[PDB]
Amino acid sequence: NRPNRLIVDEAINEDNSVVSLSQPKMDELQLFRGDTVLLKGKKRREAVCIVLSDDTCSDEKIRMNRVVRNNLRVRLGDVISIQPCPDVKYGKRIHVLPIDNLFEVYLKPYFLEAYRPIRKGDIFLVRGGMRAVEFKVVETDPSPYCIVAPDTVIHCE
Amino acid sequence: KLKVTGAGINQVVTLKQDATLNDLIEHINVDVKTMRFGYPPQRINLQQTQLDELGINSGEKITIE
Repeated sequence: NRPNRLIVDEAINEDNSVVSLSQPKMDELQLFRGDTVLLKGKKRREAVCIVLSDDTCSDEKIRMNRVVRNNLRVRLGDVISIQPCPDVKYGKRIHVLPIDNLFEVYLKPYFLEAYRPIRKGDIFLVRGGMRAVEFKVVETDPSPYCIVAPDTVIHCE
Repeated sequence: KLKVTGAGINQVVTLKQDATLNDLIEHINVDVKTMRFGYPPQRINLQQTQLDELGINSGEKITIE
């Protein structure tokens, strides 16, 4: 019942960088479509995402895909805080490590023209080629998050 | 109501329901080089049309550089 604490719900959109709220809930929070928001889950787990409206989503719920839920260590049904993320800067450089060539196939199409927000310690899944591939963000500059821009250097192990 | 962020400014901006790109640039008291907006994100280079035309609506966020 605190307007900014929302119940974790399933995503329709499988975009890793997006969470969705009902337009009445966004109105109540003075949040704008496309704004960067800061989310908080377990234990100091945090995530930065772009907020979209969804007129099928219940005012009290937040649509967030598996990738974001795992970064927040939450499960469907858990409760989350959303607040605006005041200023995330464009990235100069990020360092990512694949888990078990990656730039051309996966990372570059993933980031190109998307302006995705990213946080140190994120694990993220990229589709392309034969299999999907998960990467971890080891570090970002500025730390601990930034917007991946076209001129952001990508260092991949 | 549009929220507007980048080029050292962060401000909600209110304007005509029918309003036009020019009037938007004028309300922003800053040299604006680019605008980015919507989902998937589209890009505009400002180096004319009714905001309505491109898809911009009320309660939406514009990022400028």
